[PDB]
Amino acid sequence: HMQEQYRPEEIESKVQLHWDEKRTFEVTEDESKEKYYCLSMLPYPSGRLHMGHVRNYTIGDVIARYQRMLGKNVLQPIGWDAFGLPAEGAAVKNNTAPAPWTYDNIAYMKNQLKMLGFGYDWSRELATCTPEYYRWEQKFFTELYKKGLVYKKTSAVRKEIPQWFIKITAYADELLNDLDKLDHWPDTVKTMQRNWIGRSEGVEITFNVNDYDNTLTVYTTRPDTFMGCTYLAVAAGHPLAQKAAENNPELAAFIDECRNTMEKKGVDTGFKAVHPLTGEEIPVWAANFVLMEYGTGAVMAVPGHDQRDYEFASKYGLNIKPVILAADGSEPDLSQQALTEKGVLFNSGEFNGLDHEAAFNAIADKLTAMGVGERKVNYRLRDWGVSRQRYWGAPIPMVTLEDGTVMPTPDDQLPVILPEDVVMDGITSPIKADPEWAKTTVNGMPALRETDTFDTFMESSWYYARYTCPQYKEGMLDSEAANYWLPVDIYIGGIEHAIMHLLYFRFFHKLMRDAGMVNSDEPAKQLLCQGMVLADAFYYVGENGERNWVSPVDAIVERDEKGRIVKAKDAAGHELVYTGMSKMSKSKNNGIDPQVMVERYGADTVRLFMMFASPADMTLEWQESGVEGANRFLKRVWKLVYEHTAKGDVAALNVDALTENQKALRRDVHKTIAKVTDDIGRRQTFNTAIAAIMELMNKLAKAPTDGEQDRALMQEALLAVVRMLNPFTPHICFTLWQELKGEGDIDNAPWPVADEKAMVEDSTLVVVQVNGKVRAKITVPVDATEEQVRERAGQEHLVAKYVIYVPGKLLNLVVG
RNA sequence: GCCCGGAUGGUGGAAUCGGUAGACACAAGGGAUUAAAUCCCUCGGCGUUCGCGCUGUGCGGGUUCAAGUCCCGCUCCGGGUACC
Ligand SMILES: *P([O])(=O)O[C][C]1O[C](N2[C]=NC3=C([N])N=[C]N=C32)[C]2O[B@]3(O[C]12)O[C]([C][N])C1=C(Br)[C]=[C]C(O[C][C][C]N([C])[C]C2=[C][C]=[C][C]=[C]2)=C13
Repeated sequence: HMQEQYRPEEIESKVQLHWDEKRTFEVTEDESKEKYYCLSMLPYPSGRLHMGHVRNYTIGDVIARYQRMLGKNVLQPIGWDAFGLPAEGAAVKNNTAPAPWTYDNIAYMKNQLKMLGFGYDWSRELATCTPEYYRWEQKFFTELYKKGLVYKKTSAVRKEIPQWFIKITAYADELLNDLDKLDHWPDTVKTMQRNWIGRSEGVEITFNVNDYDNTLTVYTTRPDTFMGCTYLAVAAGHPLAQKAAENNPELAAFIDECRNTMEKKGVDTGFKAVHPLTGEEIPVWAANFVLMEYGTGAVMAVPGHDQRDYEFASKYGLNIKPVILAADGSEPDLSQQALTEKGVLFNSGEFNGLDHEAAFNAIADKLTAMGVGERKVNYRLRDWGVSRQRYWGAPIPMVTLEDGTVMPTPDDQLPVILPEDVVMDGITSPIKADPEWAKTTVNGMPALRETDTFDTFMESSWYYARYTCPQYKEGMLDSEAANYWLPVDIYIGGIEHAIMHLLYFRFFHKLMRDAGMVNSDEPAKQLLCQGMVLADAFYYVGENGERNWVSPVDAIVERDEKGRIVKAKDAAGHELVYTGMSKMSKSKNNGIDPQVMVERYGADTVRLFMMFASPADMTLEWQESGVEGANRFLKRVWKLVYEHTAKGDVAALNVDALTENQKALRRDVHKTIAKVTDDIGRRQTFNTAIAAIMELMNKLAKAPTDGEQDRALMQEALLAVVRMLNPFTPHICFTLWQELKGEGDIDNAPWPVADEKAMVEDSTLVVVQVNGKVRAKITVPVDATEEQVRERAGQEHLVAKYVIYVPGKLLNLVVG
């Protein structure tokens, strides 16, 4: 009783309900099956899904459904990165609280994800704003504090705000070195992490300052140039600069100008530091290019060999000394710029003649012996600031006794619950505004608990591991369950997370490994960064000179003979400027609502277009015509199955009794199976895999369907096609598999395997070239020798008119 | 300015660690059909006797029998970034 028309509104919600009733995608830690952990970055509950979520999650679902078909035990989890700033403002504007707003958004977006047919294990679903989740990061933060990895300090955000830090710098070498294990991670992401880590090898040099109580220590990556140091430079916010700023209004003004935010700017402090090797006095200047946060907040200036110092000394008349020769051993030309390149020393006394590595070592060694030097490794990577002065976050489990002592919240008081029934005044966090909230009792003593909450990247740093044991009440992780599934096989997300989430979850993994929780070094094997979804963008210039962005749907376009947009207007008469394909946005007004598209064409059409239009890691250009083309293709697949099943049951296929035509058509079915298998599994080229299925569908629509063996071959092809399309379009394929009388549910059906005997080509095509230009195309047996292929090539008349040989492919003959 | 990318028909894209350039789809133009929609052929440019011939992967070069693919440049494009 198959329907003639393909109507997704009659197929999809029934097929989705079936997946919920049968718990089809719910998995456990089954040791008899090879596991596969396919993860996609968890969504933030903003209210509605965007095309970027649809692309990310379709990619993940294609892999999870295919890996299942190969007989693997697949974990495809989903959850909600539910804490965050956008709930705080939306609660105020909508006269509600961040919690019911978030839970309403989770419920609406969850329905949207189900309407897309993503095969998630919904029993492992998590909301990171529930105490059942954040209680484990609170307990883990108390353990890190006891391990010496957590400290508090006032840092600059400009306001100096006291913050909680986790020492990520204690793991920097490992984060850096373990990038060489990440062969299935993109080079871009790895480069961004190497650069963001910024490992640096140098020397700390300490100086004595005349009429100043403390010493002054600088950090240098070029100690070889120490004899060409003519002055020192400190940050504006540096202690020495602030001491001198009292008897200096010129310096006091500069420090304030710096605080109230590539040109150089500086004021001489008036302090004189003594060069440890010459005993000479050099001035100490306050500089704008020196960061207080990096190293010691002070540098040694060698204007002759550092370009920042060159421009600083040239502007302020400071001394520029040459101490490094140019590559050819000649003295450098410092009249226009600094000599940056590393080389042999001169004007360096006992250090003359030493090459770069020898000069670096000898000067570092000499100073180290004198007590005024020591090698130091610094990192651009700053410690992880994890606290926020915001309400909608997980409470920090730290307390301050009346004693003045600071300690973690005791285990028997965990979790520190964030109250959800609150009224937001927009100005202050309800847990800060109510003075009684922070008043607690710890170790029998009155205490004030932390009112700052964790930043949301704390919950996203370990969610991937919590999906392995989401209802485990005895700890953060069940090591047995975690190690069964971890590391993640493929993590699908965006490159925009390279140096934030993609680095924090690597660090968090190692902390868990070092706590005994996991037995692996890295959280994810392969990282697949999907590209942005693009849409056309138009704007008109208003009478006031303002740009008003118009949605492409609202643009009436005029095209040339070659279909390119030549002129465009809107229904109001405004002349539109087409800007091309760009990132979807609210500023550009060109966003496409995936819910509008799923209701218009069905989830399978939307799913298939996004996998077909472009390679997963490249940008996708949203085109209405391309989505309609995908819709038409699914209707052609439906039509071929409708007509085939309308002819009743089929006979058993006999490969031994096949016609020359019937065998060649079967060979194309099996060669397609092999290509689609390699494109989805090994290459991850879903577009070429869908193209191969479309090419085969074109052939099947031309094949005869009258005759026992024609109908039996068509049965083998339609059962294979429906299974190959299933990861992309699971709802239509679930239904078509039932119409074709396939065994069980297509979700539990095996992935089609190519019959090696069906793909034995008895002959091959040899392109015959003479001087590289193709002149002939011949057909020779696959078992033929080179002599047989050359004799047959010579027999061709056009070849005869006019020696490299590739078996079964090419034969080129250079003209002599 | 720096870093890392990228450049193939009218468009998205294919050609998988050199060997038939443009698969597959969209757009367009013919065909069936009483406008839309769907189905069926044609389709890089130029020339053509309509058979095809010549050329063609941003621009120059190099290795090679052979380069879209590998290497060095120049131009244009894109994302990221801020004296560490
Ligand atoms: P990092 O490690 O990288 O760096 C270091 C350096 O820098 C400086 N500093 C220090 N500290 C500081 C702060 N705080 N801020 C700012 N800055 C700073 C110093 O300087 B040096 O080293 C160090 O020393 C010397 C004298 N000035 C020198 C020279 Br003679 C030369 C050079 C230098 O430095 C530079 C480096 C930077 N960068 C890395 C560069 C580059 C970039 C890109 C490309 C290439 C290169 C110095």
